[PDB]
Amino acid sequence: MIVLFVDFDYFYAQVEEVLNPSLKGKPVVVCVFSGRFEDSGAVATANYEARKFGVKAGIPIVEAKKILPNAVYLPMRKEVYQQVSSRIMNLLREYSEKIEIASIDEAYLDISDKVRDYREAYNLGLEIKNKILEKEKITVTVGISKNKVFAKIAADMAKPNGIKVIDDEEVKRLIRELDIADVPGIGNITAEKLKKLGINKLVDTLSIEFDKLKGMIGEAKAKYLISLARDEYNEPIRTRVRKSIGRIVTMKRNSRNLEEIKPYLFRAIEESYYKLDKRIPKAIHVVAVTEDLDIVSRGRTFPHGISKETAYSESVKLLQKILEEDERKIRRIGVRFSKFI
DNA sequence: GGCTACAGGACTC
DNA sequence: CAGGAGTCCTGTAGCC
Ligand SMILES: Nc1ccn([C@@H]2CS[C@H](COP(=O)(O)OP(=O)(O)O)O2)c(=O)n1
Ligand SMILES: [Ca+2]
Ligand SMILES: [Ca+2]
Ligand SMILES: [Ca+2]
Repeated sequence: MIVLFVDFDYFYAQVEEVLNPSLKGKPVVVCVFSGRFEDSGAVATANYEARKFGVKAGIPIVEAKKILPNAVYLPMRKEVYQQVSSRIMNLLREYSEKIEIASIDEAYLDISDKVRDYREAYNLGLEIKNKILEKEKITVTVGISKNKVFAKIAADMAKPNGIKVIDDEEVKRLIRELDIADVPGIGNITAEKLKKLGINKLVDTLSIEFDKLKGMIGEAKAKYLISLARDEYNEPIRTRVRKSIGRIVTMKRNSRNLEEIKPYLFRAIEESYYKLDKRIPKAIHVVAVTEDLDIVSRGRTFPHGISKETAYSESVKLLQKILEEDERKIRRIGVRFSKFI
């Protein structure tokens, strides 16, 4: 198989520049303002000019400002970025019927039936890059390899505005050398453990006893790493169908008083229903982010679709459950709907 | 034993 | 000083 993965560069920030070219050359930080106080909130992303200096997704806005007080801080305008994203995805659809839209920012294309080899694949990549540039003036990075994992890794290595191929031989190389923490799906926790029995690289999962790997990280993850190490990983590029839709908001102050939380919970329900559009869910979960930043949830599944009215009453019951079984105070509250008809 | 629901864990962008 | 959205896996307990 030949997979070509596309990753839009610093997407949110770049869209902002496209819309306001004077931002070009400046550090731009896209933020999610929470409303608690002057600049409370976090960074969603930032462009290369801000990133070179340590401004990264997730850090507090206030901290980012300590680092770059004269950078341009803009509020996230997701609806805008989604519109630009949709237009770009449609352009990619022209290069292949088998396409997987992984997120607002990434897409995987199985171009096996399009090119006979990596030379042609690379050229196809150039072609896509230029098309996107000429139509939307957005730069992207292309990664090409035998499966999704290594195509993604390829682009991680080449961004921004790059393109890169990883042949069978580098796959083998990578398997020996590549930091196993740099493998998609391996986070700090998990990595700690694999760079905890000398597994420091993919190849190491092959020699370790299996029940050992699996005792640390679980069966699915071990299998996954092993399959990659054997260079036998294969996952089909398939149309992604949304499985849940929800909304979560940060409350002005923490609380565990029901009447004080309700308004937030209710607004989250309203916005969620809106996004549902024509989908009818049978399951509803109320999600709470506690004062220590821990996540708790309670859900219920019905044998029929959930009306907005049933959503309202059922959410209050689930929220009560949360409160009555966790003595912590809540900081963020939302709902997530799933199991669509 | 293995399938279901549910709740927590971990990861990704 | 810590926002928003979405996915997959796993432990536990009921049930066949
Ligand atoms: N913690 C995060 C991480 C990422 N994002 C969003 C999701 S889509 C948007 C894309 O930004 P970039 O292209 O700058 O991110 P990278 O592709 O470089 O990782 O980043 C976000 O909102 N919060
Ligand atoms: Ca990305
Ligand atoms: Ca990106
Ligand atoms: Ca990692």
